[PDB]
Amino acid sequence: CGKTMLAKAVAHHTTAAFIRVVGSEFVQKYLGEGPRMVRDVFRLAKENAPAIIFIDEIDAIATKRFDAQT
Amino acid sequence: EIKIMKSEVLRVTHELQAMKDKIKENSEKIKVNKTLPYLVSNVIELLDVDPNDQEEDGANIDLDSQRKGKCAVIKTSTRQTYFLPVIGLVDAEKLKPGDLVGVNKDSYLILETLPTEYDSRVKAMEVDERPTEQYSDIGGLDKQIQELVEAIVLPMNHKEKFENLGIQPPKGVLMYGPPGTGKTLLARACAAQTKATFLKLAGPQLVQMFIGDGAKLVRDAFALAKEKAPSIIFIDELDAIGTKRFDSEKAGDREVQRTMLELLNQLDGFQPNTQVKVIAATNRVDILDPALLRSGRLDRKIEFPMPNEEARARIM
Amino acid sequence: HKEIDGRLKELREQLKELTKQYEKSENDLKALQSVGQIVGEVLKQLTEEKFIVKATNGPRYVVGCRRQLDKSKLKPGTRVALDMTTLTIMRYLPREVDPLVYNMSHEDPGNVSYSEIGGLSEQIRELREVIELPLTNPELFQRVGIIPPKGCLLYGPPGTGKTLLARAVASQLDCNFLKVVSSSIVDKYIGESARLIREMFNYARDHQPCIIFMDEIDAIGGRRFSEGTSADREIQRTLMELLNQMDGFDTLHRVKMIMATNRPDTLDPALLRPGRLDRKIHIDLPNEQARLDILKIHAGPITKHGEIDYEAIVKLSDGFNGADLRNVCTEAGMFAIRADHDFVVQEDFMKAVRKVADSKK
Repeated sequence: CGKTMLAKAVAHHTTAAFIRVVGSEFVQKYLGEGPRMVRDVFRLAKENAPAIIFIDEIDAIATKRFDAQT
Repeated sequence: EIKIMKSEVLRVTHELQAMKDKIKENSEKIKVNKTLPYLVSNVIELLDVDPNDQEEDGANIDLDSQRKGKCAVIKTSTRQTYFLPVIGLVDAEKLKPGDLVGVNKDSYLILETLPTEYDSRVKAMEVDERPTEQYSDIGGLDKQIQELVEAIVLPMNHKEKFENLGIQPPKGVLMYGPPGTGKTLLARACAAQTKATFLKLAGPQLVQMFIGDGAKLVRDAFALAKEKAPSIIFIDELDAIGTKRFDSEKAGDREVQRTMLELLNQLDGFQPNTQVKVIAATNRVDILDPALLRSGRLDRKIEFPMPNEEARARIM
Repeated sequence: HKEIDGRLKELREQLKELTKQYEKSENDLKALQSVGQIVGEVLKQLTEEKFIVKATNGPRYVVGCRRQLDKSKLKPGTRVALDMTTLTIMRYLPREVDPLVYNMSHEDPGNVSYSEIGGLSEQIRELREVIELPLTNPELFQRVGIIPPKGCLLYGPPGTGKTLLARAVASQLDCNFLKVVSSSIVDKYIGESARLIREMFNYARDHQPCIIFMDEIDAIGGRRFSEGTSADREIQRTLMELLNQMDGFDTLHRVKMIMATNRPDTLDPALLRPGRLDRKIHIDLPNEQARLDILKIHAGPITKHGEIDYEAIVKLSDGFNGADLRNVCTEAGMFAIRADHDFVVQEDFMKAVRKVADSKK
């Protein structure tokens, strides 16, 4: 609905980097070899400020037992 | 003129021997790597241009998976991917994107080609090469037999008649009625008679703990069938392969649905094979899970007839 | 003298075929000595001697690179060949994703006809107007200044046969079909559904134009209700990816999407808006004139007598699609083989149609 476009819109004007972060591709079934690439990625972004951290759909990782069928 | 001729005959004999020594040397070399422990691996990509690709990462904190593979890849079973340039020790065109290869863990080269198919060859596929049943030995089942014989057996043989007509054969049959009537006994008798391989698949067996596993199992079942031709795939259940829910909330039971749909599409995807014959049976009297509209789907209807007193006597 | 010449040619030809084969086996040996090639990607270039690579002999490493290699090949973020103990950059090659033929199964656009189970014709025309026209001109859309379609959905009872309607379409459009079987996308491994979809989508943009045909999405269909993450986390994984492509800076530039769904109820709130699934078309139940046509195209190849009142059968028949009528035609044809004639009657069709109707829902 453009909910996303407004976010990008302020970013473009303001003079700071767009970091697009996937929060439901945070989710994972078990540790193994696969999820460790993004580990290094976040930290550099904090260092070389300014940036805008946009986290898309946090919820995959956020659902836990608060319904108790998770 | 004399001299050159006689020396060339001695030259050619000497050259063969040096080349002969070379081959000898190679034969021992390859052999040693075969004696187990040995790595079998799976070639994901055939290709033989555009090297380089990527696997594994560093660490710190925040978790998203990644994997890659190109040129030709083999993924060995420690879960490691390897880049090799092709050899003529086995030919790459003869190899496929999805093939099992035998690899020499030294240079990581494909010493040999292994058979077709990967992973499980179904976790419980029962093959009955010749059933022990005959229908000529049981009468009073008669009405059902007349219809059965006419359904399955007639297309394969009578093919010449079909060809002239221009209509095609069926591919699937449905049998419905009260279980435990010895409905199955007649299915085992037709298989014995016809000279197809009888493959017994039980519907809860396709269901696994493991996620997406069943569709591979069915696809494989189909593939094994292709090689065996003719074949009868006997599917017990139309309750553990005959539900898919029309409920709004049905998401949790997604597994069951995915498998069922897979069968129906596997039938709809292409245009029939006369290598497979499929017979489906119920195990609880009558459901609605549409799987009968086309003839690449099921189309033949066999009904159990209610008991006839004359028939009971005959059986007795 | 005479004898020697005659013998010489026979032994020379024999020995040559043997020497040549043997000589190859020697080349193979040379290769077993050769070193293994580890795959890496460069994170960044530190010094002209130091590079960051994240290898798969071991973990992350700082590695060297040959002094025989060009500076022009240093390019920011590329795929690299590494050794297996020297741990150096053997080569650099430009980063594209790997192509998929293990995820791209090919169905040729003309293994059928759209006069086979034609008479479904009208729905073909509506799918054509949406899809076909953008391929011919973007220019016509462009002058006006209007965003063209990305995706189209077909839903309903699979009376056509779900897959058949689509397949018939593929033939007409005559394009590059990238085919998806939904339950091979779901796997029991971490992040494969996500990796697979993404690469697949990537390959379409390079290769453009291309159609991605998704047959029976129901691995994408499921918004949860009990809010699990049993298998249910994968449902969320895939769904999220579909939306991520749309939410991105990607534009399906010449990329077309066709979806098939059996029952529609698990759609997202972002699909109602165009800019993913634009058009959603329904099944439509044939008119009796369509029905006649469909019966007519079926009857036509096969053998018959010399006189069939087509209209009578049209009357008895209702509530069927082209696949549904086809079975009745073939059914009549069985009864003729039984009768032992290549000659049909009106009666076989009347009975055939009733036989099918009963059996049905």
